[PDB]
Amino acid sequence: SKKKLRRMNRFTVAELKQLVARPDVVEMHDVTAQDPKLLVHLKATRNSVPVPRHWCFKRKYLQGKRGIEKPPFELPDFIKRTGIQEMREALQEKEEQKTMKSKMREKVRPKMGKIDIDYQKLHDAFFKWQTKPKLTIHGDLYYEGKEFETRLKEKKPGDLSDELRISLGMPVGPNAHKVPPPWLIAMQRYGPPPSYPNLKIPGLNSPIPESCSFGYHAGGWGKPPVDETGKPLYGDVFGTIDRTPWGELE
Amino acid sequence: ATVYVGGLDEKVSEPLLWELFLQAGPVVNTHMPKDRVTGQHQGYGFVEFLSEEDADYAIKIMNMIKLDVGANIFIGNLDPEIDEKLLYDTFSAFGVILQTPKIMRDPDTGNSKGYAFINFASFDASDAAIEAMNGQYLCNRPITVSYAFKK
Amino acid sequence: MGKDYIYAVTPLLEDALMDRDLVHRQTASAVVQHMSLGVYGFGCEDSLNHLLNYVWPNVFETSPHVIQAVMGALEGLRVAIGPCRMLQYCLQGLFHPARKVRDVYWKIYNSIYIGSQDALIAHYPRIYNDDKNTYIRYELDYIL
Amino acid sequence: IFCRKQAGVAIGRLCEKCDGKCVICDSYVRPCTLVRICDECNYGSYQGRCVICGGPGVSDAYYCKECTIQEKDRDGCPKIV
Amino acid sequence: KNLPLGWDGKPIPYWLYKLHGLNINYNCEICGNYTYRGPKAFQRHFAEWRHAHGMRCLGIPNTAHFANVTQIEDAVSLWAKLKLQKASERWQPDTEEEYEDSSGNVVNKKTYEDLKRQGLL
Amino acid sequence: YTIHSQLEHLQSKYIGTGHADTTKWEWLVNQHRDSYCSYMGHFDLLNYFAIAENESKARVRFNLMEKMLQPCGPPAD
RNA sequence: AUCGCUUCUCGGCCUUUUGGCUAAGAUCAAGUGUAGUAUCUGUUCUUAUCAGUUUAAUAUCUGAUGUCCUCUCGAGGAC
Ligand SMILES: [Zn+2]
Ligand SMILES: [Zn+2]
Ligand SMILES: [Zn+2]
Repeated sequence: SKKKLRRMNRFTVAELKQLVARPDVVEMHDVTAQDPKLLVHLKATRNSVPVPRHWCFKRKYLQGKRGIEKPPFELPDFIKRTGIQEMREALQEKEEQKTMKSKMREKVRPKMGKIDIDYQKLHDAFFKWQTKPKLTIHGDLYYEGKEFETRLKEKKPGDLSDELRISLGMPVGPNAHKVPPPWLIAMQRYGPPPSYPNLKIPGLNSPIPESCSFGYHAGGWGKPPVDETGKPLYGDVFGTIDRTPWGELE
Repeated sequence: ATVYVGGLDEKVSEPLLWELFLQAGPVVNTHMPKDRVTGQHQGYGFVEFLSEEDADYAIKIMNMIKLDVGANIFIGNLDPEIDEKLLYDTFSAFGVILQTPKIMRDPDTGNSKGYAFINFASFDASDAAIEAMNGQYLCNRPITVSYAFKK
Repeated sequence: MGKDYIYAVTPLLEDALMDRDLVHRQTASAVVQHMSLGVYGFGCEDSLNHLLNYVWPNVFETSPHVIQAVMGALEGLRVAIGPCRMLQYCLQGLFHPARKVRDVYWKIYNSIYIGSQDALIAHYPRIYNDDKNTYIRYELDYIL
Repeated sequence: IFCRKQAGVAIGRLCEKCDGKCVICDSYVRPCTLVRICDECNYGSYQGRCVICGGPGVSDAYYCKECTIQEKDRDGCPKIV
Repeated sequence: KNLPLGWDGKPIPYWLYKLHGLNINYNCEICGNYTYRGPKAFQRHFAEWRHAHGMRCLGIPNTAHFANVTQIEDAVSLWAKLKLQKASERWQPDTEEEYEDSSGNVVNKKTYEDLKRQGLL
Repeated sequence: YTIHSQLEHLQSKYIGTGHADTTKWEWLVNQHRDSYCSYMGHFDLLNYFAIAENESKARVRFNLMEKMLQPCGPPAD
């Protein structure tokens, strides 16, 4: 059987992985493809965009979204601001209460111009406060459940939030610098990361944030972690042109 | 690698949990796989920092981070510099807190003299917590905890 | 004059391209088609890129109306966003193991090719030459 | 189904039912360019007919401006025969 | 009957078992000759622990480049050429960064500082 | 499938299209021919090459149209 | 046995509950073409390899299911 001899040509995934110059790509079914050297060079080209997930799957595209409950669409700010939504809510409640007979009575004797919402409110929303939403650049196809995770890949340590500070016990605002969080405390106590560490903690492995305070009460920097010989735990826990665009509008 | 997120706070979201995991080291997994009914946090979670010493020091650091048959324990030499939710979470590592720590502070000012009492879940819970923190490292004035007196 | 309301409307189309139903995605795709043909040439290409990300997954589909509105969205989006971007979306699945995916990508690439076959000359990849053929284009990398 | 045997210089026409839409895009607006058909779907009893209805040629089939932006109007007699 | 579990811990019915194709087993040599039923199960295992451990003890990190390479000699030759390429594309100032002595002849950074601080340069 | 009568009429209509089985050889050779037809058409890449090598426009286009015949090696098998 | 509290069960009130009249006051109740999608609903699948067809891989489809004695597809053995 001839398909079966080409099937003996159907090399090993290790055959591929070792042959190829860029081995990240090589996947499962890659090998049953009539031209895997091409297929892999393509998939390893720049800027190209891989097939969706879901050609394998037996379930169709978002029949997996089937299960859940979902909250209605959330307007743009600059359209809420102009206060349309409340007009429409009010009209809704009115006409859900009114009864059939009164409905037809209003059909025959209309409440002409019940409401108003003036222009320049609209025209200023759409022409004076309209703003760029959040867009995703070339390549990042949406697949099922992708929104299931709001955002990521900020491995940075300094990244703090204000609700984070509040519900962790630390300060929000201009004091997010001079506030070493409750995790920098044990950073100073027993350290950062064993094999990660490429993060320095502010006031624990970094210097004083602007106008920090040394002391051992609540609200200070404490003992910047140092050896018995004086060298800090790492780094320095104590602390020791013309970018104008050419074509731009007035 | 695997760390028990104990006194796992209800609304303290797994997103900022993983952001603190990163702000400490290898944020590889932050998970509190909860009750199949509730959705809120289930008191103990798995936080994987893919480096063992990373998770070790991250744990030493993110401990104390501020996330009726006599099951009340007296806790003195008390740190006056704490908040309610943070103190409750610290006490709750070994049990529930059926009364947040009532700090016996003077009323003239609003600054404490260093004592409190806390209704935990169990008397063995007050035992274990008061044992691990008998004389041990409190915020500024070292802890001293045991079974509480009755007033 | 859609160059104004394109931003207002995008987060509603992305909303309805993450599933709600067949007809939901069929209709959001038609909307993308007409936005693209209106905003041809006014620079709102980041927004149509963003919506490509959401339309392209429906490429494997079966219902006639649904896949048809999808293909329409991709011709509109081809003039409005350019044929590089869409040749890159169509690169990897030309030579795929399967045959359902090979066939959809060759359907698309056929329609991308018929219209605007002459831009692509500067958009094709670099495809190395093995033993008994020559495949690189040295014409294009003469220095000067 | 399409004729598509290549274009010419003979204008097409519309019945009055079919009055107004583009030939393919099925629009109703902004028509820019006139339609041309082939000799073979030009001759005889097919002189001056509706490319769509088959009705009598009275109004002029036209090309929606989208169809001209994408040059889907450079293929020839699109008669559904 | 070997019927795989459901959430409610019963046999999975037969057409469904065939769909999921549990019959097919994958010899993962990295995982202690562990062998897997279910294909996506197999695949996720490459980032699952047992594979992670396998990697660590193999002496090669659990980076994606080897995922779906299950035999260990293949893994080591793969990571061998990978090592070679990483060392290549590293810019190493020791062998690249190069220094002329005063005498109109050139050496590298390393040898320059070597003979510099052992008393000539 | 009368759609297909029309569609392999389309394959017969546009030299350079494809179908799900198309081979790396047909693909890359068609793109290579198209590249040549446009180097000839566009009056300026012709100057680019004419000037890059030291040839002259007749020389240039004669080479190109000779190469147009087997540009990417001999065929597949 | 008596007193009190509680639990359950049962009986009795339960009019505290059918706005008056006439010619029962009178009368009566009328819609698509095409396909096709999706959703419900109903239903149907352990069998043992292997060969092929097939498929991205499964699957499907096709095809048979060690000899000898012997006793009751089953059994002890020379093998
Ligand atoms: Zn038209
Ligand atoms: Zn004709
Ligand atoms: Zn007509």
